[PDB]
Amino acid sequence: EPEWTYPRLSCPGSTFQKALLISPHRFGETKGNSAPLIIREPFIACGPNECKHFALTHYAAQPGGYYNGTRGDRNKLRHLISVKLGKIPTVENSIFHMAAWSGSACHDGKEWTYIGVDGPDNDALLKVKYGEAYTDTYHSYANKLLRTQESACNCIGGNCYLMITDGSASGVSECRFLKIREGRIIKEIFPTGRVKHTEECTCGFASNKTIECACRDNSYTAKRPFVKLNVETDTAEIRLMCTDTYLDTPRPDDGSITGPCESNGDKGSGGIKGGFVHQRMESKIGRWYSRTMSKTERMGMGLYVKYDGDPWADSDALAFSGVMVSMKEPGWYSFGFEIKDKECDVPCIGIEMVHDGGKETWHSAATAIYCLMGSGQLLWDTVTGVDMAL
Amino acid sequence: EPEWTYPRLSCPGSTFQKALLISPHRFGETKGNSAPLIIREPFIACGPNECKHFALTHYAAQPGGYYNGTRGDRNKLRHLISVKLGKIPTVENSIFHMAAWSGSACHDGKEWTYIGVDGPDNDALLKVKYGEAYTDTYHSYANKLLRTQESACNCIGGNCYLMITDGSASGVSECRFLKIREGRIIKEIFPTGRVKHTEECTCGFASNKTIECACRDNSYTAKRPFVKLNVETDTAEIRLMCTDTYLDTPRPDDGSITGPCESNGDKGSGGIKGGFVHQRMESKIGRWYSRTMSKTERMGMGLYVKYDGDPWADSDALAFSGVMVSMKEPGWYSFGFEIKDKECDVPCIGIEMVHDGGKETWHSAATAIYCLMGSGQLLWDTVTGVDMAL
Amino acid sequence: EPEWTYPRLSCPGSTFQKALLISPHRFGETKGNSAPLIIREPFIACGPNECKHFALTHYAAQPGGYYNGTRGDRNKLRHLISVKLGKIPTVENSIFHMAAWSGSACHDGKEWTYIGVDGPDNDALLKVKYGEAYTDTYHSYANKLLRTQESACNCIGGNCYLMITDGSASGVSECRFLKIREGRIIKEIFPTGRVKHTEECTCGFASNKTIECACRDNSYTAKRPFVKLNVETDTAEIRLMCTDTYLDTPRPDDGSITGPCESNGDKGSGGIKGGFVHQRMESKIGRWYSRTMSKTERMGMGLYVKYDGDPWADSDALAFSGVMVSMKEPGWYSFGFEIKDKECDVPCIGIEMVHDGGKETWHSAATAIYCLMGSGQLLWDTVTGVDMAL
Amino acid sequence: EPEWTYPRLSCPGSTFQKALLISPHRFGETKGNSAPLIIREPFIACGPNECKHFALTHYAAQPGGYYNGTRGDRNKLRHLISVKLGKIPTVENSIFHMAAWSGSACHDGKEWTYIGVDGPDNDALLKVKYGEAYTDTYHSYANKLLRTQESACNCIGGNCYLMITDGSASGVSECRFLKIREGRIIKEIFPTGRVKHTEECTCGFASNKTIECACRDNSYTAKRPFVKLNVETDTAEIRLMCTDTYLDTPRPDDGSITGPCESNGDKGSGGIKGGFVHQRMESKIGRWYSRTMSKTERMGMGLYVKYDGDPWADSDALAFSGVMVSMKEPGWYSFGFEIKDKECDVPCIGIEMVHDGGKETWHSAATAIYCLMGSGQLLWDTVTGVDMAL
Ligand SMILES: *[C@@H]1O[C@H](CO)[C@@H](O[C@@H]2O[C@H](CO)[C@@H](O)[C@H](O)[C@H]2NC(C)=O)[C@H](O)[C@H]1NC(C)=O
Ligand SMILES: *[C@@H]1O[C@H](CO)[C@@H](O[C@@H]2O[C@H](CO)[C@@H](O)[C@H](O)[C@H]2NC(C)=O)[C@H](O)[C@H]1NC(C)=O
Ligand SMILES: *[C@@H]1O[C@H](CO)[C@@H](O[C@@H]2O[C@H](CO)[C@@H](O)[C@H](O)[C@H]2NC(C)=O)[C@H](O)[C@H]1NC(C)=O
Ligand SMILES: *[C@@H]1O[C@H](CO)[C@@H](O[C@@H]2O[C@H](CO)[C@@H](O)[C@H](O)[C@H]2NC(C)=O)[C@H](O)[C@H]1NC(C)=O
Ligand SMILES: *[C@@H]1O[C@H](CO)[C@@H](O)[C@H](O)[C@H]1NC(C)=O
Ligand SMILES: *[C@@H]1O[C@H](CO)[C@@H](O)[C@H](O)[C@H]1NC(C)=O
Ligand SMILES: *[C@H]1O[C@H](CO)[C@@H](O)[C@H](O)[C@H]1NC(C)=O
Ligand SMILES: *[C@H]1O[C@H](CO)[C@@H](O)[C@H](O)[C@H]1NC(C)=O
Ligand SMILES: [Ca+2]
Ligand SMILES: [Ca+2]
Ligand SMILES: [Ca+2]
Ligand SMILES: [Ca+2]
Repeated sequence: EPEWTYPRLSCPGSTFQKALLISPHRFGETKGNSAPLIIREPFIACGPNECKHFALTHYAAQPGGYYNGTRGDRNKLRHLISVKLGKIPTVENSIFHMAAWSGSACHDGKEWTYIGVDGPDNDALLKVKYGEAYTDTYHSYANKLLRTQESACNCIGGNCYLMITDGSASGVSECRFLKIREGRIIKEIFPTGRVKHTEECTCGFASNKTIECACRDNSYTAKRPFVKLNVETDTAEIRLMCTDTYLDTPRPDDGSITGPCESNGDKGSGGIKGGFVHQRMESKIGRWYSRTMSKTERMGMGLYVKYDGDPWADSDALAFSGVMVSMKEPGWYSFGFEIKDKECDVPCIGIEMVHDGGKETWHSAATAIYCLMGSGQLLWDTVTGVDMAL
Repeated sequence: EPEWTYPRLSCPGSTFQKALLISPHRFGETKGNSAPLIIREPFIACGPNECKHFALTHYAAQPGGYYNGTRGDRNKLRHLISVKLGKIPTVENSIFHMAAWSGSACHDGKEWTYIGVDGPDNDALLKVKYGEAYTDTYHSYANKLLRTQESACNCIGGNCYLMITDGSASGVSECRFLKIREGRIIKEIFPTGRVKHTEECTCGFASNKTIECACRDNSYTAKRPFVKLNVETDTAEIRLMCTDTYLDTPRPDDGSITGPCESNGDKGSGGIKGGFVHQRMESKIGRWYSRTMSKTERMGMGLYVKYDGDPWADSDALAFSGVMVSMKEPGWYSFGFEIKDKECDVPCIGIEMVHDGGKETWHSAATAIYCLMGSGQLLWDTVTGVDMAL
Repeated sequence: EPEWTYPRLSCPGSTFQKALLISPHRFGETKGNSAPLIIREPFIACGPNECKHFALTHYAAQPGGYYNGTRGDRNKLRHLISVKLGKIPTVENSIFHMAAWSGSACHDGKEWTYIGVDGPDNDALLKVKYGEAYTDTYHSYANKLLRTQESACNCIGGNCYLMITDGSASGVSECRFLKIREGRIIKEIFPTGRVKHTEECTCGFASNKTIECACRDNSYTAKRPFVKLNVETDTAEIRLMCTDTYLDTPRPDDGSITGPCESNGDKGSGGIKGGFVHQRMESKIGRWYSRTMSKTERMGMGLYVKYDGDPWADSDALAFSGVMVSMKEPGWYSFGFEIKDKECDVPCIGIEMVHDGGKETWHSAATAIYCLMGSGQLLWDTVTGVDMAL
Repeated sequence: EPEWTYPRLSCPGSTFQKALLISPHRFGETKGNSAPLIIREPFIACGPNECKHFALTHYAAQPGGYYNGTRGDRNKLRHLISVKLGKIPTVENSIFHMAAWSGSACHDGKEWTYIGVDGPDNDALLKVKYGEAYTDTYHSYANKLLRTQESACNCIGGNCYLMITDGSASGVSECRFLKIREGRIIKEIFPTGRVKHTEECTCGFASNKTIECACRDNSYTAKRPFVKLNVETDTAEIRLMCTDTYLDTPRPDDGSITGPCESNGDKGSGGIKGGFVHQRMESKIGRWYSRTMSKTERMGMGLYVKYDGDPWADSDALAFSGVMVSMKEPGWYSFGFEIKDKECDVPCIGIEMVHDGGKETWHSAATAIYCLMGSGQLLWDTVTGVDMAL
């Protein structure tokens, strides 16, 4: 007491449903009296007792006078913040963890590990925090743009596993994994296989033995690089997802990429972080994923699922499981996370819904949550409700 | 450590008194600096250590720019929120539990169960949350409009009981009860008797054996359907309240519905959720109710009591027990709840006091609280103090 | 664990010093973004682990549109609120305990007892709350204006003692004391002696055997009625303070009231709640008191002290101990309270500094605190810093 | 349960890195809805479970109407406030500890000791608070201007050590040390050596036996007086730092003060509080310092380190260890502090970054934090991001 946490069997269920919308800019009107933080790249991570809603803030509020620059990704002001999930992340509700323009976090059963990358592009620095204490750092190994998941890391028996990558956004970016224990990096993991470009991995436990991630290739393909990480041997291998249902944005028509599973295909350049989460059952594994409704634009978000098989080798289309966000609403980064029920884990997907009015106004996001619950089919979609002119 | 909660004997007392007003829009002036949430359908539920003040928000604040739509009931933005009772439910104080346009919640002695219905009208979805975890769902069975109590559910020995209903607002709505244990629906209960139309049940423990509810018939009668639910056999029966003191709004004159207790009578169309709470004594049960002072309008709120007898068979008027809200002030939904003292339970009735300026402006509500305390007669009424023009 | 608290010997020291200013209207400008609550009658009460700053709010903020009425004492909106001492009592920081236009509170070692009087003037009602639960009430016994201390009640071995009074503001008001245990009134105490008019008692422990109070006579004298309450026999006696240093406002010149100690003297009509607190030493008792610098107006506040003797019988002038508030700053109600150090009690006096611009604007107060600390003499005075035009 | 705290070996690491910015005035726009407090002289102190971010407020917010006076140092409104480190210090987040225009604070492993000086210049008063209780005071001994550290005090085994000083800002200010146990001054320590002028000491543990301080001489020299305080014998000695790298501002060129280590040299008038913190290793001690990048202005802040030797006798330059704040940004007071990891201590330096637009506008500050973490070289600087016109 407290004990290390481990992945458990998932809670019973067979469909996702609309759970919760965090839409702080519903309160950002000039007529209003609130101060929602301007953010992007939200994610959620849960421990034994609570869930935290994290994001990267531009250290500015709406309404405010610092909108200029909020459409960019990196600067000296960007910070990793969080609130307890369900609270509106305002100036006062939020806590500022560390300076960061790329982030992650995960609870190991005893304490929170927070991860923030900042610094100049060519020599950025990953900083590790354990509770209140800054405990370790890790250096840029390709001197291009060291960065991390923008979603939860994953802990088992006190060992927290984290994806990082470094390299050109439009070229080679070979990722690695760090094994972090009580805030200190105790092992590096160098993946083999199809390693050309892997970033913004969304990772979870397929079992006590294996972590899988669905990631983004920003240069070469609209198929998602798919990591299989063995946590017993601390080794990782990556291959493209073979599914005809290409999960990236942009992407070509489903199934249109000819040749073997590793064929890159058309419209590979560009990308989006994608949602992915495991439903671990006694004798099968459900893999849930999300992608935009639009093939080319960050609009809408659909849910998909496949049980079992080998994602590296199966071209089978994923089963379309419902519209979480209609194509009329923005659908940007998405991520997986799991909530800890008393005796089982509940898989969820979160969706960043960015308010984009161009660089001439503020630029921020709402966060929508869908979770496995009950049976049947997914019933309702999510709108942000935000009018950017107000 | 902790243990399951059970209803106890009520604390001594023989009259209700004005306890507390939560009037958030006292701070919603355009000249002000506050952000009260636009809400309706408030209710309260307490556990061993705290009381939570719940409501359904339209995800908008006053002052703000999203007033349009706030007089409606169902949309994709409504959420179940809560604060600790005594705190002003603002943007920042509140926590958002889940997407919902109909709600309930209750503590079982160990944890909170949160209940929220959303989805499309003809295929709505009840969602169950236990602590942070989404644990179960229940589907529309009439495919008309699945909905729930808008007040506390009732747990005993870990089993929480909840009214749901489904059907046309102007036709048949046959309710059901769900037995829910640690977030999971473990039994469905199909009531017998007068089941024609039952919705918005206000329920509480008459004893360790019986839950009773005072509900709303929105189409056929101004008498309230009265549920008796046997918690040992998990069976329920419903009959109209026979009291001449009809508790719904609108309603005809007291005693004017002639014939046997089950006669429906006139002005049965329409209705209102009604307050109801038990005073449990050693060999005597007090039943306390509230109804608007106006027969046709949602204005005022009066308190009533009757001891013992059979509400199904007794035509005698309930005893008038004080003006909680004068006819000059709004009196909308009302509900019962119990606060846990060290060794006994304190029964209370809460009153939604809606600020209604029609659809061209904001639409929200204050909450007044009356509790059993001391002896004598109820001494003072409650006003919201809100000028909607400000 | 936890244990009942008892008064202990005071911490070492021989002078008071400026400790803390709570001045919420420093943040109430129309140019600002805060919401301090409009309040009056502040007081402080401490338990084993924290101090709470209480006050009676008009349920309105500055800036705001409900200034009209905030110069009055009683209405249906007035509420007892509190924050942890050191926090600014704004809309969001404060917690609303109960409806009340007269108040008190005290911790008994295990739990908080909150006291609120509301209702119509001729039949007001004292309500008792223990933790979150409403537990008891007490009725108007003179049907004129039931009211209470506007400062902390006093608990010993679980027994909490409270002054109340009832009667005309300009006539007879015979006070009583209630003995309250775990939120329920278990004994009434009817004082003997000079009982004509006693209100707004400021009470504390002279020892484990005796509570003393310095109170206000609003009709007959500028001497303060002085209560001696024996907590072992639950009996109380009241006599006027004999000191030439008349502690009320208005008052005549010091020492100018001729005749025996009970002589009423000139300028008896009108009054002000006064500060009073005990310094309990091994073999002597220090009584600390406060009164306005002005003889006739609520301006300034000076500190006074006398060790030992019989306040009923000693005409000796109190030793003037320093200016806490200069005569250029407002000085309204004042009160005593004690902070619990690890092994000893620290005596303090708090001062209500009202911002009074007349009934045509807002009307509220800052709170200044002085405490026994170290030796020597009192060094610095307190200003509110507030410009009422902003 | 809990036990007294002691300094431990420092966590491993060999460079500082940018950790966290607290820039409250990023939200202080007139177009905004926030209320950052106007503050100066921030510092940080951590205990076993949390770090507190302290400052001295002028009891005014931005935006607000009390800017006039905020560029001054001493008045009757200044207060020591704090938030949990990571929270934005606003009107509502902050807590007000006591009236003070000079401050300090530290945790002893069981409880917080708060230190605040106020009163008139020629008769100021140091006040000690332990938890909620005011426990002790210490009087002006030179009757010129009693003042204290503006940074954390240092506790070991329950004994907390604190620098105080008193004297003319432009003449002799002979400091003293107070030994404080559970809020009470149990010993005075009179330093020997070069005691001419010592103020604003930044102190920390070199070991279980020795506290060291880097201080400010405001009249005679740009070398920092360096205190060595033996905590076992309770004796202290002071000598100028001999390093060519003069740490004060203003200062002449490095190494340009000729003669023996004790030579005062030129441009000694004026000064600035300087950062200083220990890296304790098994057989090696790291001393980390900060000084402005400008020789004459409060602009920029650079980090420096030197291992071992005797700071009193060593003229060798400290090693430059990175630009924490470039010369383009304000660099005012700086201070050291330590965060408690599970088993080791993390040394940090904080930097006050003042927003100075002169006396015709508001005057306040951000706080930048750098901590020991990882290896390599310090990688990124800090900006406030504040446009004072907004
Ligand atoms: C992963 O391993 C953990 C630890 O072995 C498994 O958790 C245990 O499950 C058993 C049976 O359910 C319990 O009796 C233990 O108390 C659990 N250990 C704990 C809580 O620390 C977990 O089930 C495994 N995950 C799987 C099999 O998916
Ligand atoms: C309902 O049943 C519960 C459980 O049997 C009763 O609670 C017990 O009350 C007795 C004293 O009356 C206590 O000594 C027990 O410790 C209680 N048990 C629990 C589990 O709380 C409860 O009193 C019953 N309620 C009514 C109204 O009779
Ligand atoms: C009032 O009575 C209480 C209870 O008898 C006294 O508190 C005790 O003091 C002794 C000696 O200081 C301790 O050993 C006990 O533990 C205390 N009892 C507690 C803490 O419950 C208290 O000193 C008395 N007040 C006086 C004498 O002024
Ligand atoms: C200063 O002294 C304390 C107390 O002796 C040291 O703390 C102990 O450290 C050992 C291991 O190094 C632990 O096993 C003990 O439990 C610790 N005791 C306490 C009371 O904390 C501390 O290490 C010393 N600091 C330095 C820098 O040597
Ligand atoms: C508010 O929204 C509704 C959509 O149902 C629309 O019909 C109505 O015109 C809107 N009101 C205004 C003022 O635009
Ligand atoms: C601010 O206050 C000072 C008092 O020291 C006064 O001299 C000055 O004129 C004031 N400024 C304004 C703009 O009134
Ligand atoms: C910010 O926007 C302004 C307005 O066009 C532009 O002039 C300026 O160059 C921009 N600066 C940055 C850093 O984006
Ligand atoms: C409030 O003030 C207005 C303005 O003079 C006055 O007309 C009205 O009678 C007042 N009402 C109350 C209740 O004080
Ligand atoms: Ca791509
Ligand atoms: Ca009806
Ligand atoms: Ca008088
Ligand atoms: Ca100098």
